[PDB]
Amino acid sequence: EAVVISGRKLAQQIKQEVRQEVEEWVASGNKRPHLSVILVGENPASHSYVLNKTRAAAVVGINSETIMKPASISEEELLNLINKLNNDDNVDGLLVQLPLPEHIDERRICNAVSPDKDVDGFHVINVGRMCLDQYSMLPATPWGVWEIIKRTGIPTLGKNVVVAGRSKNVGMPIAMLLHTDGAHERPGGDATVTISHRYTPKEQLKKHTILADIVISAAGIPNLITADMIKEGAAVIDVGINRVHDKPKLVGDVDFEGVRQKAGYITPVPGGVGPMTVAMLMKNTIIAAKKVLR
Amino acid sequence: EAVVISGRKLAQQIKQEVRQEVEEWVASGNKRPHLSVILVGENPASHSYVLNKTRAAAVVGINSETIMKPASISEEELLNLINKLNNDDNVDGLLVQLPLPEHIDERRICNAVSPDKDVDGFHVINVGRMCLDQYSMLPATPWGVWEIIKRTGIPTLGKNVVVAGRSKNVGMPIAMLLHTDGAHERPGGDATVTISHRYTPKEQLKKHTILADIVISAAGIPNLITADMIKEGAAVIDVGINRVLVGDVDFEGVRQKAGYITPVPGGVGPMTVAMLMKNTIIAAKKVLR
Ligand SMILES: O=C(c1ccc2c(c1)CS(=O)(=O)N2)N1CCc2[nH]c(-c3ccccc3)nc(=O)c2C1
Ligand SMILES: O=C(c1ccc2c(c1)CS(=O)(=O)N2)N1CCc2[nH]c(-c3ccccc3)nc(=O)c2C1
Repeated sequence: EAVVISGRKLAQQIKQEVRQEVEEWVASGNKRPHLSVILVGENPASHSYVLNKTRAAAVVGINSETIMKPASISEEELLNLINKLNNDDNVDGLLVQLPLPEHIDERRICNAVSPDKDVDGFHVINVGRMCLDQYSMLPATPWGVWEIIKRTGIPTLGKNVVVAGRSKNVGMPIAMLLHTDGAHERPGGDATVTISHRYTPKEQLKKHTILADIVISAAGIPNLITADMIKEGAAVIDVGINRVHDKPKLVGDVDFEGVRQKAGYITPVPGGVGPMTVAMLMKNTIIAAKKVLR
Repeated sequence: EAVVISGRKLAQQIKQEVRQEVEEWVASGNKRPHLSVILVGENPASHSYVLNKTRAAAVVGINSETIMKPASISEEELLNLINKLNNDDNVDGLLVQLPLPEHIDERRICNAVSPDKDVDGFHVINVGRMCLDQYSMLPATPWGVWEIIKRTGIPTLGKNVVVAGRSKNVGMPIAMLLHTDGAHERPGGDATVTISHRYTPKEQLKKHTILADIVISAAGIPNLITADMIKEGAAVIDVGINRVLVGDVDFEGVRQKAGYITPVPGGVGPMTVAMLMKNTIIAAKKVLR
């Protein structure tokens, strides 16, 4: 059957690296790295997610704090907090949990965060830089995905890859990473990439997946990817994080049970990509702390 | 056989639209738009392209000066020159012709042009905005390809598109425009897009192209696309400009299988220049920032 890849395990490794790198940075007598998180309102998943990131920083020896605010808050307000933090030399990374309330403009918030602290890599300059294959604060989930692939020894160069979904902070950067030149400042995957989305016809999607050596799903649609869609031996990465009921639980976009018996590798949900996301956040924070980039 | 779309005719159309918009704009009492072009060294094609640009400016009533310089220029000189132009409130759009000499950092330059006068759309902020589907100054060849498609009337939503090439200023932006959400600030094609490049083996190219409702070729390789690669009836867009000058496609042959096709010369090339005029008037109007 399919090698199942543990994102839980892989992420724990990665955090171990980070722990050490931070240990080193402090023992050379640099300041201990500080991550600030802003959380607005009360989405319960959102809470869970900050909790995750607060733990991770604890584990790897990074100082954390979560500044909570009521959904009641205004855009101008939020910008002032963000402005406080950009100037607090104690804060190395600054991250704004999403989504924000509809009366706050996400893009403007994202570009408020100083790019040098932008551990989410959602600032316009980081996006620009990533799209031009330059060094940048890479976004965590796409970077996670790439780490899964690169650490499992799965090749990409020359290979056919489909990414379903095209969100600006997951699908598009994944596709950007995977298709680009291995030779540029920020190496990419040199794969041949297909972007699918909410207006791909299921038959046309399937027609592309069937040719795919790697299928990467970030649609947020259960049972989107079924074993009849997948070539034999293929690697299947599940970025989906879908909340259904059967008691209330969580699934990917892959038919795990089906696909597992056709695929050469697969990631579980839970315990695949989610934790890899939190791991790369820790990577970006140490990087931010070392003032490496701009 | 296959309808040959006239790049020349469409570029005429767009140029006419810009001429009118410029006249109204001047007639309302605004400054007549000015575009400066920096030329460096003495590349034959560079010189020809710069002239193609200033020609189109005059045709649509935009003022232009093509400032031509020696390869031997220092990079810091150039940055100082650009800062002049960035600062001259008389310049609305400034574009640096490429390629520059191996001794100068394109990226440092491209990023030195004011985003607000960056008619080529190659400033990192313009690339960023574009990749986030925000309003932005679109790069001209990508926007040209798109206009050719929207104008000819070829649907894109749901459809299957393939793009050969991933250059940061042609192929990648094309692939960006075509796959993204029609609903966004800067709408996109809502197509299903495949990006191929130099590590795509012909086997794989063909395996994708044949399912392609629209194939867009921007690889810079004679004859790359042959009619067995194409699905009969499909739209084929030849963004190639290669000095043997012909395209990336096989014209005569492909022409019989394809539903639509674009020549070379007389295809995308002239459109690229048209869209630059569109961008210069947008610049002059200071809509964006
Ligand atoms: O913190 C986690 C996390 C950790 C572990 C884990 C999961 C998620 C799902 S799991 O596979 O059960 N295990 N994440 C990954 C998913 C995730 N997704 C979003 C989010 C919000 C809106 C839109 C798209 C993504 N914001 C976030 O901040 C996070 C953080
Ligand atoms: O100036 C033209 C142009 C206009 C019309 C036209 C052709 C070319 C070939 S044609 O079909 O004979 N008609 N272009 C389009 C191609 C083009 N290509 C490059 C360029 C820059 C660096 C490297 C390679 C090409 N720089 C440019 O600035 C332009 C502007």
